[PDB]
Amino acid sequence: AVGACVLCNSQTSLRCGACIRRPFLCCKCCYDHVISTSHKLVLSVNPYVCNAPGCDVTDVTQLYLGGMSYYCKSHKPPISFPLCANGQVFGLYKNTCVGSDNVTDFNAIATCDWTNAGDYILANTCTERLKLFAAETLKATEETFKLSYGIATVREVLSDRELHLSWEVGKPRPPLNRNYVFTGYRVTKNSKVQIGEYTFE
Amino acid sequence: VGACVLCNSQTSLRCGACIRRPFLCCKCCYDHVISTSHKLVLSVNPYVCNAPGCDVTDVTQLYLGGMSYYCKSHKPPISFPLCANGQVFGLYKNTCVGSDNVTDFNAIATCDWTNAGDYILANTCTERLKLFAAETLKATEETFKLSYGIATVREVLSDRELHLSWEVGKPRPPLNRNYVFTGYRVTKNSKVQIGEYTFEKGDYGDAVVYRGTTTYKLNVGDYFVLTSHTVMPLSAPTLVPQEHYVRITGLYPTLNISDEFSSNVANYQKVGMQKYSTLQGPPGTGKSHFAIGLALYYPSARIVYTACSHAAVDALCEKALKYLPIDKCSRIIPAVECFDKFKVNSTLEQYVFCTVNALPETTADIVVFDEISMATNYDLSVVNARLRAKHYVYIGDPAQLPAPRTLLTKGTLEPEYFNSVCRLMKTIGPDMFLGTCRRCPAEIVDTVSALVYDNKLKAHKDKSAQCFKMFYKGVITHDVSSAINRPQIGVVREFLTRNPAWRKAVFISPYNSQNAVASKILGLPTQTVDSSQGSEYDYVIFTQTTETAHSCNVNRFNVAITRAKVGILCIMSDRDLYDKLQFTSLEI
Amino acid sequence: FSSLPSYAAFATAQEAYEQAVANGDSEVVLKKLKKSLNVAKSEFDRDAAMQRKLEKMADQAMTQMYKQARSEDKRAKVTSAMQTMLFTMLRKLDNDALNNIINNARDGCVPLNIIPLTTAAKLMVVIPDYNTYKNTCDGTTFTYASALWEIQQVVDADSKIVQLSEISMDNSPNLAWPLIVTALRAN
Amino acid sequence: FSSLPSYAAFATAQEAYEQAVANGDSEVVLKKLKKSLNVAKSEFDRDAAMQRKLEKMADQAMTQMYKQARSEDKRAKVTSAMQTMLFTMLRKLDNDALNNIINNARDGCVPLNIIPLTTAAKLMVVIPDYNTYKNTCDGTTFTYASALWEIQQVVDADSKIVQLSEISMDNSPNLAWPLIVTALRA
Amino acid sequence: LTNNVAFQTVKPGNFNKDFYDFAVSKGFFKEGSSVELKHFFFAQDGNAAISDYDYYRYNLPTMCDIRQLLFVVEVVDKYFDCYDGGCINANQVIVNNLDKSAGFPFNKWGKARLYYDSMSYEDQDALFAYTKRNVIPTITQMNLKYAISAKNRARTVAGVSICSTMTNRQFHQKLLKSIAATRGATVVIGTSKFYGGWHNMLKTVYSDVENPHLMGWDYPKCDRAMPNMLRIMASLVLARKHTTCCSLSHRFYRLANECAQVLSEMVMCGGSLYVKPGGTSSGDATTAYANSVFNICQAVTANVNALLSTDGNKIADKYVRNLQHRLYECLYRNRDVDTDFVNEFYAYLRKHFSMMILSDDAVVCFNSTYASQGLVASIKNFKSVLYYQNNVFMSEAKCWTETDLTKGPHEFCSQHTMLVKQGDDYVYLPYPDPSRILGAGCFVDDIVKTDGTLMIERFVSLAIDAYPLTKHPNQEYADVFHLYLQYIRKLHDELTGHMLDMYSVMLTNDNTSRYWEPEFYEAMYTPHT
Amino acid sequence: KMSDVKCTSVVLLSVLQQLRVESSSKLWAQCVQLHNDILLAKDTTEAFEKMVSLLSVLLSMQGAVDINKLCE
RNA sequence: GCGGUAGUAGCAUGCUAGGGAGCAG
RNA sequence: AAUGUCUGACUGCUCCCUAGCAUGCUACUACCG
Ligand SMILES: [Zn+2]
Ligand SMILES: [Zn+2]
Ligand SMILES: [Zn+2]
Ligand SMILES: [Zn+2]
Ligand SMILES: [Zn+2]
Ligand SMILES: [Zn+2]
Ligand SMILES: [Zn+2]
Repeated sequence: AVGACVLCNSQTSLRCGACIRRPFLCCKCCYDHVISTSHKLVLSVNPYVCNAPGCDVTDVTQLYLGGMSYYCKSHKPPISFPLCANGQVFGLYKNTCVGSDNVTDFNAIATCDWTNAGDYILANTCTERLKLFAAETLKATEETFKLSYGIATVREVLSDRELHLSWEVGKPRPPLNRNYVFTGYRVTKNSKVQIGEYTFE
Repeated sequence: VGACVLCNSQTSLRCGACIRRPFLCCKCCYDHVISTSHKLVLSVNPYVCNAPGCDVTDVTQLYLGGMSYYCKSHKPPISFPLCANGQVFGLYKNTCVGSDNVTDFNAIATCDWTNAGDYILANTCTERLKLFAAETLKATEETFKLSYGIATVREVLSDRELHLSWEVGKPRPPLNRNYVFTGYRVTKNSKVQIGEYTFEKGDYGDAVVYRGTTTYKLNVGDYFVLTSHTVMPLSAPTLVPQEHYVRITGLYPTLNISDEFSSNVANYQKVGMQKYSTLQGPPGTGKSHFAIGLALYYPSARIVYTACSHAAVDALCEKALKYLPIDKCSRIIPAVECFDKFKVNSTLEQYVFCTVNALPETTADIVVFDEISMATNYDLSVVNARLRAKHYVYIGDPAQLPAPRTLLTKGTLEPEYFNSVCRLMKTIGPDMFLGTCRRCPAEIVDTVSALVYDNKLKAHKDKSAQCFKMFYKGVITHDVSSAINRPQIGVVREFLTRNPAWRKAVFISPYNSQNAVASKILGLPTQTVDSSQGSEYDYVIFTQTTETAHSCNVNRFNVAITRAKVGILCIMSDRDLYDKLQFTSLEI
Repeated sequence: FSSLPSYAAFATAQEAYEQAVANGDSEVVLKKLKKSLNVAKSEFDRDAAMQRKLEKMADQAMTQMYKQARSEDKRAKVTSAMQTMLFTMLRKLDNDALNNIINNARDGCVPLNIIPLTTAAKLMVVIPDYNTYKNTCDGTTFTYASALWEIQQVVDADSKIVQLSEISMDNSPNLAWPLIVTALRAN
Repeated sequence: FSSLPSYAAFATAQEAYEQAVANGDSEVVLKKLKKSLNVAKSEFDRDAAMQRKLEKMADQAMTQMYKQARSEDKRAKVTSAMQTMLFTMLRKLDNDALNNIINNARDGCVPLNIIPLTTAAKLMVVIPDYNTYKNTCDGTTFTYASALWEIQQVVDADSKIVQLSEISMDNSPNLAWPLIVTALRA
Repeated sequence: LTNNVAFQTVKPGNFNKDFYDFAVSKGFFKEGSSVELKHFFFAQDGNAAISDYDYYRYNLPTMCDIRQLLFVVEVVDKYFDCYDGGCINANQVIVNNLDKSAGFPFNKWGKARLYYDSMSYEDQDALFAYTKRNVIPTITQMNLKYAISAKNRARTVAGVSICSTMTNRQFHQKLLKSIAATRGATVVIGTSKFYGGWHNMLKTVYSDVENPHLMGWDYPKCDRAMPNMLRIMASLVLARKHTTCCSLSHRFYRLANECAQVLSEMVMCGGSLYVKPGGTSSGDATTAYANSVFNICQAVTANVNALLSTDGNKIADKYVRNLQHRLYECLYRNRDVDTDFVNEFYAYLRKHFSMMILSDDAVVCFNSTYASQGLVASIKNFKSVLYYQNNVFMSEAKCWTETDLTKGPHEFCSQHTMLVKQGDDYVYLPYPDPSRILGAGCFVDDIVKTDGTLMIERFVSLAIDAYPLTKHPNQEYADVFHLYLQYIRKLHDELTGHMLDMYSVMLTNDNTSRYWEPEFYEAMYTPHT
Repeated sequence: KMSDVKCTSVVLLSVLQQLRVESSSKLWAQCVQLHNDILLAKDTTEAFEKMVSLLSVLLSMQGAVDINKLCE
């Protein structure tokens, strides 16, 4: 789980898990990602959480590196230092991590919603790694959006070509289009089998 | 802990700044440190002041205060100078001899090996300094030419896991055990070493593993200068004690001889009449014939044949395959392809075929060393080490191409300086001679005999009327590491269009990319002079592209012109070799 | 540990100490100076040692997490190795004969010890001596497991080829003796 | 731990303390030479301790590198140590048959199989030139391994059966030197 | 599996000439003497592995007398009610030496460290839960041992894959460790023989019998001839401690897994797979304990046969007939258990037949007149029982017998016992066989143990083992120990010599002088720490 | 004395095995047979004749140049 | 004049861990 | 050109070396009451 920062490409094993795709951020880059936006969840190869039972505090800025684990302000050991210090989050490669200031468009893509044109405008006019990241994020978001849809039960099978299909209750029905291919499911009682893929018109 | 490499008196000391770190008795170490640039001595502990940061590596500035070593500005009130009384503070101080002419090694250590005079120096001392010069010459090669190494660490990861980085563009040497570097941490101040360091790459870069001599903390601002490093120490003689025998000592000659080797029965006997023999066999004179006739004349003997390249060993293999029974011959291969029709790798054999680097450790009746031309004193050392035979045969011809001395840049090694057996072939001369050139035309044989054979090479086949020459300089163009003469290649193209029967001819040139562009234009087979040594062709086209000591080398020209069986063309850039060449000249 | 704020306070305390003790003035001076040395070494009793504990804990956590990264790396590696081995082993069996003898099984569940007894193609026979070679691997073909097998290569202990001629009653005590006979399913 | 400047310090402390206890001084002066002599011990014990630690550390490093060098250099040379040990043992045994065949072999007579033990079971031997034949094969008998053998066939290097009486000192050059004898046990 | 069968060979040992020269210099190894060389490093040729795997042909199907078996299983279980067992999570197992082989096919990618280090606790607990409902057959590999001995048969040990041990551990470790930490029981696994342990063990086994004699026997081909039924019985007796952790189907599936993995599974001898007919595979997760169970079973069966095969009218005591009469009742007439009978019979056995059991190696202190009359079991009963229930013939040249109860055991765990006065009382001590110690001194595996300079530690260990010889009334015997001490002295001296030679340092302090002085050694056998 | 025979037989088999003799098959079987027979013998004479029969193997090959070590 | 805490060194016992070895079934 | 790898079971006990931690014991110094 060690890789190069998606902005400065110095070796790193840092990710902000609150961002949906979890990209490799350097120490400076991850610090900028966590102090500015809503991604208050950072993880290296091991999670950064107050390892105290019952204390489920999330943000790293309120964590302190203890004996072997990281603990909150409260259940802190007496001998402990924080994990947010001098603009670098505590992780691998602290000294060779270079970072930069391109955190602007980074927060822009990491905080966008793709419901407007301007988001796609920026996603087309950003840096190479930023462009691939924007593509990845918007594909994941449209996948989750399509999965936000649901089922469609058959009312009557007129023929192999004509279909009487009603869609889910209280659910925005998917329009009659070619892209949305539907996989079918017929349970015996007991064992729902995939009966194939089907297109509508 | 060892013996004074000059005096044999037992030494516990090694010469630090010296490339091989050898053993020198207190007196000899004294002499070296006062007569050279070597001021560092290595014993159980390195000799330096142990006050924090005191980098006093001058052997003459240390004083044994208390139990640690000290400079002047650090020695406590109880001490004395090491470098004093003509000897050094070293174990076995009483039993020290002190060599008389340390200037020998003093010059072998502080040279560069790029001058031929240093090679003369190596060739012209005792056998001990001969093997010492061998080790130090191979060490100079590897430290210069053969691969390299400085790298600066990026950051520490664990006790044996470390981020590195060489200098962008600097030779990045392979990571092996036979590659170690001097670990230097410079505080500001304190150019102190942290020991010797080999490295290896793991399963992810650049956090690599390292083995360190010392156990010090490795800081992030460190770097590892490549050291004068990797050879194999030599402890084996070179030219065994020559003992002429009045009888065929230990050989039972056959009761029936064949006509092919009947030309050499007195030759084989005279091999049996001595500890070792050296024969001068010109190219295409039946060297392999003689070599197999050696064993065919003494059928009840155990013989081992060796040569430098795999190609010559394989040539002797096929010659044996023709004349020696397959069941009794054996090809030895190292862990590249070569012979395999013989039983691969069989030490308990009557006929053993192995290259000089792949020799096993056993005895024999005779070891016939082929390709004496490419032989060096290291090769003689290793062949005397790995094999113990009552007789040796050094077949070849020093007038042929030698082993390349790449680190050599200025000067020319006379064939007397290729080795010491070749030296004896240029002093006492070859004990024998293959006086029948059954490969080259009368023109080429008289040429090579008047050139580098003293009119002594006899022409078997007569004037073929096809050995031609052309004095044409052409335009000498140079690409990265060769020389290309396109107008020379042009007159060669005109010859091909004029001589379509000469489209089968072998293009020869003193270089590789001239050969390459010729092939790109001529299409003919283009080989170099060294690669053609051991190969004979019907028609040859030699285009001396340049006139450098390489292209005009009489050994190189000799062997290249001997490559012809029927005819040869020579587009000559030099006039000397043109007139010395007795061929049928042509108009441009 | 030298650029430390508590160490800077320690340093200015020692400085005031040496200064106001070099100009020897009163006993109150020496008293305040000794108290200041005490508070200064109180600063540098912790700022000199507790941070070494911070360092040791950071280093042990870092080393442990490096080793954990190594654990997961070798994990992925052995995973890849296992799956490639499974695939390459599978790609050698799927003769339709196997599918056939499975279809003719009423439930798909057959015993294992008969799969190579029917669907396998190559045979290897190990024979201790000559007399056993006589009873079972004779001629260039023989019948075992209700099929015909055409003999195709023979070897001995050192695995050196032996033609079918050398297996004479009298040549026999001249070879190693567990001889390995490879055969092929006739058809 | 004598070669110490702290040794001089501590020794001066002991001497001054002895002067204080021997001169009949007052109560607070001996406290100066007790608090300073005890800080002196708290520094001298400490420096002697650390120096003996570094010493024993270097010592165990030495014993470790010595162990390593010894082990590796011995592992290098087993292939010859074993042979020399074997032959000193064989010489110390001192039996007639062993020495007989070792001397025959160092001359040139080697078998071509395992020397059998029953009265049947042939035995082959290589003879290098005919002198040893004089010292050995005398008539139809053959003495090898201090036991008696009946010659049954001779042959020279070119696989030519050679009659018994055929061999002699005069006709000796009329035979390939490595003769071969096939005898049985008496 | 692959196209050519592999032939494995076994090399010979290595000779320590310096020690041999020493020992003959001090007058050892005399002709006709008692101590000598009997333990060597026997070499084996090609088809050694298969010629030893072939020894399974002594395993035959065996049908057991079901009723008497159903009774003796209860008594054996009662011998086992002082411990505690049950499943444990993955984060409580204790693995010593995580650096051994992992069986076949796993050994192609590292040792057990890898698999025990690449599977989180979730995966291990999931694997357990899985085998509690399924069956996973495995492959077993056969390896050739290479160690000193006194009989020139090859010896093999089976290496079970990681999938078997990784789960058998979580199933059995709690009960196993509870057994290995109890003192004064019948099973004496885990009881160290040093610091008086031998004395306590002997005193406990002695334990209040009336007219004590000793006795010890021997099973021929123990691991290859054990029939399947008694192995299954042993596994059930071990699993009996699981009444609450597991449910019923779970226990059956665990039994099925253990059977299909260590009782009759494929074996990868040579380079091909065979079929193991039966009997234990000595290398699984629970060998010594199951062997102990099987041993106690055979002992109880012999006692039962002895008591039932004796005439009733000849019995004098009324209580003993009552016992024999009601024993026939509870064996054949009854149908289900009767706890009080089992209890009082177990107590009867504990009074007339005390036992000391390590794996298949027993010592019995029993009444002598009862035995003569036929109220407990003598050797003949063991012979008959082994014949009809184990398919072997126990020759009587291997079953010793002792009458004076003061010269211990004759032999137990290959040690002899001697009664020596130490301090101010009379204690028991164990002493090995001298030829064994000398052999161990002369013949070593690798050629770095043949340079005494580097390895004095093993001579210290050997001397610790050889100490109690000093108290022997013989005379060569004590000379063994004294020879070892003088050797250690010689080694230390030559080592300092060498060190001063190659470098010039002399060691600052040694504290090694306590190794060649005989109180450091005798400390081990008298009682404290 | 007999112990000396057993000991030198051990050393001899070790030398043979390290001279790659186990590559060949039937020969190694015979050598192992003789070695294991010598280790169990009871009287010196027949042990000596097995010893000579087994040494004949090492002598029959040309890997060890005895004319060197027989220098005393 | 005492107590206490903090430090440091020395020393011991024990527990865990890591490594090397020996014996036993 | 590579590099690299070769069969070692389950237990139990014991000795030796090193490391860590805490604890425990003792001394030296410091502060405050
Ligand atoms: Zn984020
Ligand atoms: Zn970054
Ligand atoms: Zn918390
Ligand atoms: Zn000298
Ligand atoms: Zn020098
Ligand atoms: Zn200095
Ligand atoms: Zn359970």
